[PDB]
Amino acid sequence: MIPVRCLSCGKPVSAYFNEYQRRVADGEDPKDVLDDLGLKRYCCRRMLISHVETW
Ligand SMILES: [Zn+2]
Repeated sequence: MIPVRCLSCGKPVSAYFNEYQRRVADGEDPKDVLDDLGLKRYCCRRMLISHVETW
């Protein structure tokens, strides 16, 4: 997960980032993944679901 910025808000998103990747890959609703990812506060998601530079 990117430092400084908000990509967790308390809970790690890296381990979950795999879910987003797998889902978004096949074509699954990422926002739904966000629910699974477990990223408190949308302040992170809003940046993730859009950017979330997984590369
Ligand atoms: Zn946050």
